[PDB]
Amino acid sequence: VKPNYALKFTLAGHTKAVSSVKFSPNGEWLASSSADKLIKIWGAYDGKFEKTISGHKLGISDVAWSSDSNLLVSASDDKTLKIWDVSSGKCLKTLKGHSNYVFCCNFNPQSNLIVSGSFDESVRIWDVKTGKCLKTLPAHSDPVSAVHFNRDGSLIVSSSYDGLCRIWDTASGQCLKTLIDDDNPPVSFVKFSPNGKYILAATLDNTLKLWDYSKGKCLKTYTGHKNEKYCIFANFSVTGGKWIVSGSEDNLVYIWNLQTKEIVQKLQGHTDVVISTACHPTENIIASAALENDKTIKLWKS
Ligand SMILES: COc1cccc(C(=O)N(Cc2cccc(-c3cn4c(n3)CCC4)c2)CC2CC2)c1
Repeated sequence: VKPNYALKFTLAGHTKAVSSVKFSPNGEWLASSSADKLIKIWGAYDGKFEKTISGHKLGISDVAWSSDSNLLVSASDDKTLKIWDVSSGKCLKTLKGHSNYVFCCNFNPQSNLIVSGSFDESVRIWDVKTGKCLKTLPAHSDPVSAVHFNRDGSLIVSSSYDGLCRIWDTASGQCLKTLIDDDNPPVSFVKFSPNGKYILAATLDNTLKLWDYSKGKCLKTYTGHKNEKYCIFANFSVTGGKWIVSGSEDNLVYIWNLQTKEIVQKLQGHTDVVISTACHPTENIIASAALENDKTIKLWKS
């Protein structure tokens, strides 16, 4: 069984490389962030431009939705995160604390906390309501590429150019596990599986790996794409077949069968590295976004 994703919409508006795209949990919206310092909101189903959210002083590298689809958090080279009320467009809080560029961010499932990762090689945990830092984890010895909460929010997984994946106790801040394979390439992305059993990790040796967190073992490897230079998002696609989805530095979107690890589709159309992809929560829809030579977001439907 193979999907037949087909291009439906191309979304133009950002004036520099796109950084990160995410679908709202309620499925209505796509948020994008960009090196152009802007957040843009788009209709998830029609690709129709909705509004621009502005305020960061420098480029934004990541953006993420609150559980109720009402808030965004963004991570920027201005060394802040910003919490946004999407309807009003207002910046509710500016999170100051990192000493270098903030590269990655996420809400916990309860959306009372935010986790962030930075070039200052730390991971910080923030209180959403007060906008204050609760914990600072001396997490890595190189820039942090990704941070993600597990299903009940009790765990944080982080990745770094230092070659490590680490799992942290949210409440205590203690390192619970360090994961690394036979080699030490930079780890450029990590996230928990939807059921929370697994960890999907990208390394800059053109490889994605599915880990059993609790066993601390690599279960699956996904190859065939190009990933040696940039931190490319990866996803679990679950609305139809169970796929792994990733951008690639050959300007394609790759889709693998999660179980068999075979490539089942490649999406062609971007003119630069596909840095970010996202999967719609209820429809077979993928959003993809590319770097400076391209500047567009594309919406594919299977
Ligand atoms: C983290 O340390 C590094 C070092 C060198 C390159 C990059 C990088 O991926 N990009 C591309 C890029 C741009 C914007 C956003 C992202 C990005 C953010 N996140 C991810 N990629 C995965 C999780 C969070 C990457 C840098 C761009 C070309 C100048 C990252």
